[PDB]
Amino acid sequence: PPGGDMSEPVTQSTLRIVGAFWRLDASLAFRRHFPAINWNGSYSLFTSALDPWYRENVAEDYPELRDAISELLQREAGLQEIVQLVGPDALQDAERLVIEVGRIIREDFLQQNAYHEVDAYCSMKKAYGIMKMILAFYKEAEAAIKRGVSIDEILQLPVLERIGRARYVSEEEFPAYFEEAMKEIQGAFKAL
Amino acid sequence: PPGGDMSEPVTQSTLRIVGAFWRLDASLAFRRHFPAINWNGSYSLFTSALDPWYRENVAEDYPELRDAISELLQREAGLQEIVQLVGPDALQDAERLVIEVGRIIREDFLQQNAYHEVDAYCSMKKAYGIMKMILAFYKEAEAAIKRGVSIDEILQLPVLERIGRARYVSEEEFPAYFEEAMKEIQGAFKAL
Amino acid sequence: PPGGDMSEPVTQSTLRIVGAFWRLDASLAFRRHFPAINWNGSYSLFTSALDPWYRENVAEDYPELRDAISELLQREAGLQEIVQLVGPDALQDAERLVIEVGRIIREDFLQQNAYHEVDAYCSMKKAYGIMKMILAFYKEAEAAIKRGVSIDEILQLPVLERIGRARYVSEEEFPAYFEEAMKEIQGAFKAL
Amino acid sequence: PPIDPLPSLSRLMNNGVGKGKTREDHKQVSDQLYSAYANGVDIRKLVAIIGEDALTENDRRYLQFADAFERFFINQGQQNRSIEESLQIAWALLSMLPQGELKRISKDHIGKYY
Amino acid sequence: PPIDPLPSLSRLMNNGVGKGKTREDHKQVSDQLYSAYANGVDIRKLVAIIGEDALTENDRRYLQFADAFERFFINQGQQNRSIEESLQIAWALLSMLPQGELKRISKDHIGKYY
Amino acid sequence: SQVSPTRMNLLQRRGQLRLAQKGVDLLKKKRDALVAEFFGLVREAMEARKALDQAAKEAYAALLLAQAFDGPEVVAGAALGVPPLEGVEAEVENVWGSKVPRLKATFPDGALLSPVGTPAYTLEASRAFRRYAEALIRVANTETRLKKIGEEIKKTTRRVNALEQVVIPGIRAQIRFIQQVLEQREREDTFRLKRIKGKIEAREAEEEGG
Repeated sequence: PPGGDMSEPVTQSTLRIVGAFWRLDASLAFRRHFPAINWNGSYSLFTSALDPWYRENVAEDYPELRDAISELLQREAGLQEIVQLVGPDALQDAERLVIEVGRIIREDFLQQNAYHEVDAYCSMKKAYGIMKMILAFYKEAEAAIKRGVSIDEILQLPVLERIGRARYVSEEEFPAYFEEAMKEIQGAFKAL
Repeated sequence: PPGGDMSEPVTQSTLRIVGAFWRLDASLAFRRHFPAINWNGSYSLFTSALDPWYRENVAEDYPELRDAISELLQREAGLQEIVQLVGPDALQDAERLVIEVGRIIREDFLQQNAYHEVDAYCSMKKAYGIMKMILAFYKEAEAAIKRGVSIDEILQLPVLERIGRARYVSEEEFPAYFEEAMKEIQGAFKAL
Repeated sequence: PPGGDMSEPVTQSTLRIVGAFWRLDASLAFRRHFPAINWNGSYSLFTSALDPWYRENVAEDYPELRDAISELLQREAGLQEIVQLVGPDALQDAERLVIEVGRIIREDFLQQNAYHEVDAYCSMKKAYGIMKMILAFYKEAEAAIKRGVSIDEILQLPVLERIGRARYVSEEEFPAYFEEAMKEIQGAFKAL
Repeated sequence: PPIDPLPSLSRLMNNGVGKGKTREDHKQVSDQLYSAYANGVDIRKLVAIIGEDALTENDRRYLQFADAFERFFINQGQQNRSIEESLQIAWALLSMLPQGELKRISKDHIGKYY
Repeated sequence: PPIDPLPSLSRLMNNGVGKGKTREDHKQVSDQLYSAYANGVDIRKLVAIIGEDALTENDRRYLQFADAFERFFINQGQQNRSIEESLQIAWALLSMLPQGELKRISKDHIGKYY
Repeated sequence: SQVSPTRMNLLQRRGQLRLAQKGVDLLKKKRDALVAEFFGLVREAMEARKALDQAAKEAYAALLLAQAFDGPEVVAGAALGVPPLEGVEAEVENVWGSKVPRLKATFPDGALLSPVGTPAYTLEASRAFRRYAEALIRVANTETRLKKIGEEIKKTTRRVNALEQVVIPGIRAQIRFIQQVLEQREREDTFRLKRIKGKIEAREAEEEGG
């Protein structure tokens, strides 16, 4: 932005009525994000005409899997506000469910490096795969916690580390990597 | 003004030049009790110099009523909040007293209709007796709690109803209703 | 400051080029602390070129002692912050230690009477003396209070009051407290 | 379309319509769903910020109100509606709620439609 | 008249008066009231920060020094008051904190003005 | 000294209000819920208490001199009728001010297992043991609740004070300062802009007047 403000004409008139907007901060990109995107502040102005092509070419449940990731990623903002308010101090299971999930989504999934071909570079099956990896683990956490399994013990699993090893894996390897990991999800969750 | 702001010229100039500001609140309005004038956000610096000329022409005890009675709203504003959250019955008999008088001020001396033309026509003599009765009902309320008179029967007196029927006549039936209404307070705290 | 900020060019000329700079505050001025120096917006570059002349005439036990006073109000800052987040009943003996050192460093060391002219002029003799008084208290107080004597009791002792006379004293009344109180600080505070 | 709770209001809404021109019950139904929607927005995220160590029936039911109010009432797809079908939705959802949480609509109107 | 000299600054206050130019204890009771009163209102700040209390027994005296200064001294109507009537009675309101060793006053007007 | 930006930051201080103004709306009826239901437990607490207190002491106080060496007897003969170290039933409990542990006084206490003393007062005294164990649970969960609500109160009341002092009017007053100085810059704009125009008209008046 020329003025540092984005309320200025030239920004809105063709640089924000555009097909996509991603905002950035200075301490955003410093952690390990390059190129960064915001978690909340990024919306998509045209996506409702790009769904056909995504359905057919990529995966037929792909407009389902991106809306269900973003849903958490952006609802997290709900909690961000109460932090900067009185602060949440009511640790509850359904509480710390959103918190820790979303956190890892910003730590490993928005942290991508355009410097390596294992932290970035994506084809259909890699872009497909990762985005379902998280969903599943999250899904299984939802029904885990409901019985009375603490989020502490979910954190100290080796499956937390698998999502942590889903940004140092190549596209080629990606296929067989994902096919082995789907079993470690269902094992270390349903059973407990 | 566009916000309600004072950093716009028009407001911060008028503000000293003209001595009175009459804010109405949206909440105060929505319940159907008019006027809806928010008192903490209204003021009239005129009142000072008019206090001579008020009592001179209107009525002798007229100023004496206004200034005195306004204390009701002040100890009611910070009372409703979250101090009578637990019901008024679990509070002191001096903090109860405030809502006992509170009934007459809110159903008599603040309720009016712009749909009914027999109550909206008001004048000096009508408004003056209404404010007056609520002084003479605090003087008898507070003598009620000094004798330990129950807050079940004071809230069911005929006395309250006797105020209510005298806001449904413009000023014609008002004189005769003040003959009966005044003395009724007098013999309903003395009938208990 | 025109705007009350030093961002305006008429104010940043003593902070455009570097040297020393002092920070005088309104809030200090109100209780009538003369001078109003604050250690939150003042630096000096004659702390790398008065070190020679100090240990040539003044003392070599001075380039250290001066610093050892500044750390006092360094550590008061970190804590002052937390005083405003939660009271002195959340903070321990050792917390309040450097807080009520800080107190005498300001009560009797940031206030100097403008109607006693022997505090409107000082000398090195006045300097080094009263810097060494505090040295003792600290270094002693770290062991005194480690015996579980709560800061409450040390507030009631006469020991504070005697050191506190330092803005009503003369310079010809300077050997009255110099040698005298020196022994009483290290002496009758570790027994009593 | 996304329309806020208390932040949104249209300055005129009853001087172009009357009773039986947009239906008679409309009058008080129009100022129900203002105060009735606006109440669920106060616990539409607070259900674990008020813990599971105090939870009441009334406000709980006011979460379920919201979810069905945004799904069915606000959104109605690109499918067409009329005054009478857009009124149906409002009543139906309020039917979960008791008579004791309905306060902005008269018993007269309730004796027409519930 | 409401008078709050919390962020005030009186530049001169011992010049243009002295002792015997007004009264003896005028020069002394100048700064006294200031900080006695000041530190009254100060308490009400930090009590509420940590629960609803934070007060000590060396607080209960400064606390009431702000009530004592309140409607007794600040409130007066439009009633003329001499420098005598003011300072004289100011010292009986300086009998709410233990006398003799006061912040700006010492024993030189204590035993003379009660 | 150190001062923040004034047009980058413009965007954040408008958003300060959206977070703040809306934020404190819901803060009000939030804490009110927990404190509302709390009252119930305080009233209800004394229910069993008053009842079982006076029949607890009843037998107790009417025995000391006949016994005082049969303390030994009741503890000995007991088969796990009194746990001296960590016999309590400690409970974990999540609340606003994190994991605070609570607990209930539930251990075996026993009833009419005492011999010697005074034939009638003994038996009675042993029966009284129910009215220790049981009653103490009441206070075990109501007084502990008291401490949980301590946290709540402190953190809470802290925010009220702050809000009404430094917070609200301070973040208000910031806008003003911002606004007025950026606006004021555009004084210099106009006076120059004027003078720029004066040059354009003058130059063409050195074609039509000189």
